[PDB]
Amino acid sequence: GPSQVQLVESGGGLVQAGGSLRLSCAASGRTFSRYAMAWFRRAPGKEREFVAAISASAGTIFYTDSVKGRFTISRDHAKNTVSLQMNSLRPEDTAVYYCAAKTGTWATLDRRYDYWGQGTRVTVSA
Amino acid sequence: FNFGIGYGTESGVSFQAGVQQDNWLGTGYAVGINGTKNDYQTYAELSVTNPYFTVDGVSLGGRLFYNDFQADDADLSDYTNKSYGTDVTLGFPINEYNSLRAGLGYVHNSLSNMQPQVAMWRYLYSMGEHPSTSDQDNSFKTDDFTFNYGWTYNKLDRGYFPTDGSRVNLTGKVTIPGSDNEYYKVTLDTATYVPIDDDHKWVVLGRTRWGYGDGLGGKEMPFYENFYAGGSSTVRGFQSNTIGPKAVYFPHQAKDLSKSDDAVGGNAMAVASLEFITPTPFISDKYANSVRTSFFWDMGTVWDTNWDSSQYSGYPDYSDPSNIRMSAGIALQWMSPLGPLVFSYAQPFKKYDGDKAEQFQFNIGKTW
Repeated sequence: GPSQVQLVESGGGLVQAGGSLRLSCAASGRTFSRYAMAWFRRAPGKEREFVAAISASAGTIFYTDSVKGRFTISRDHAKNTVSLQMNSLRPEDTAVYYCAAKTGTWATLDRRYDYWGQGTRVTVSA
Repeated sequence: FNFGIGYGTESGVSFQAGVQQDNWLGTGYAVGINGTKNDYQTYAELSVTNPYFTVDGVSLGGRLFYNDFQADDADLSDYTNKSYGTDVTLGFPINEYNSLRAGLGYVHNSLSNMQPQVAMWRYLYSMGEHPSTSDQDNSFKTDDFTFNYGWTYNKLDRGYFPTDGSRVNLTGKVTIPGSDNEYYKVTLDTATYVPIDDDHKWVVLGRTRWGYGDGLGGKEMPFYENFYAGGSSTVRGFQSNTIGPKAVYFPHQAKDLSKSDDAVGGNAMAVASLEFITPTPFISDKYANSVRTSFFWDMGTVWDTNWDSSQYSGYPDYSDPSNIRMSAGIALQWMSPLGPLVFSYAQPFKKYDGDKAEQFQFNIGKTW
C-alpha cells in the first residue's frame, strides 16, 4: 500500500462541445478520517482555479459560477469518493481537472487543501 | 518542564507543556511559560505575577500570549485568526469560596482566508470594510483594548467526583474607547451537585452555561468572539460546535446564495444539562471512587440576534432563540491507571436542519 494519503482521479477524456463527462476521485488505501473534497482545474493558458466542493457530510455543495447549473458534485456511498458530472460542456471547460481533499470545512483556495491528485485531462472540441 | 497529552472527539489530539518558577531570583515575582496545541488551536503564553501587590493579599499579574485559530479545523465556516496581546489583571480574594478579577487587556487580531458568508460580512460592513464577496484571499486586522472582570464561586465537598456544593464562574469584558471594535461580552457557568442518599452515591448534577454579547453604536460583535454549542462539554450527542446558525455563502466568480451545514456560532448561547449520577452496578466493592456512572439530558441553543430574516426569507431565521436542541444518554468516567477516562453515548431526540449528530464521544488523557 501507499505510504501516505493518495487521491486517484478517474474518468475524463475527449467529448464534443455539448457533450458530457463524469469524473471520479477516490482516496486510496485506508483512511479513518472523513474529508471534504473538491475539484480544481488548470486550463492551457490560465492558472489553477476552483470548480466545486462538497463537505464531508455532503450537506454543503458549492460551485463556481462558470459551471453552476452544468456540473454536479456528489459523494458516493463509499468512503471518501466523489464524482463530478459535467454536462453541456464547452471548449472553455478544457483543462486538467484535479481532485483535492481536506479534513474540516471546505474552502475555495488551493492552499487550504491538504492532499491532491495527479489530475485527468478533459478536452472539449468545438 | 511538565507535559500532557490527550485524545478526544471534541479537539482531536491535545499537547500541553509548561513550567513554573516561584520567587524568581528572590524577588517575590512568579514566572511561567505555557503552551497548548489542538487540532484547531496553537496557544502559548508568558506570565509574570506579583502576589504581594498589596499586603491585603491582592495579586497583580501580567500575561503575554499568541493564539492561532484555524476555524475549518473546528468545523466552522473557514477563516484564519492569528492573534496576540497582553493582559494585566488584579485578583481579589473575598472569602474561602469567592474571588474576583479585574484587569485590562490588549489584543491584535489578524483575520485571513475568510470564505465569504452573510453573517461574517454583516460584521465587516459594520466596521466600514467592503471586501469582495468572490475571493477567500482577503485580510482584516484589528487592535482592541478591553476591561475584563470575573467572579468565581466554589464550595464543593471535594474537587474530583464532587457529591455536594456548587461552582459558579462569571466572566465579562468590554472594549475601551479608542479600540477598533466596540462591544461587550459576558458568560455565566454554573454546576450544582445535590446528594439524594445519605451516603452520597446517588447525586443530581445541574449544569448551566450562558453567554451574551453585542456591539455598540452601529458596530457588531466580531464573529471571532462568537459562542459555540454542541460537543462533549455542552450538548453530548452533537458534533462539536454544530448547534446554532449555519453559514449562508456568497457566489464565486473569477441575489443567489448557497445554504450550508457549516456552523458559524452566534452572539447568544443558552445551554443546560440535568445529570443523574448513580453507583456503578458491578464495580461497587466499597472502593469505587475511581469510577462515576451517570444518565443525562442535555439541551442548548445558539442564535444570531442580528440576523435579518426578512432580507433572507429563503433561509431559516437564525435570530430565533427557541430552536432548542436536546439529547439523552449515558456516561462513564474512570480514573484508570493509564489516565483519566471519559466516554458517553447520547442520542439527539430534538434536532434542527444542518445539525450534525455524534452519538459516541470520549476523551483520554495522560500527565507526566
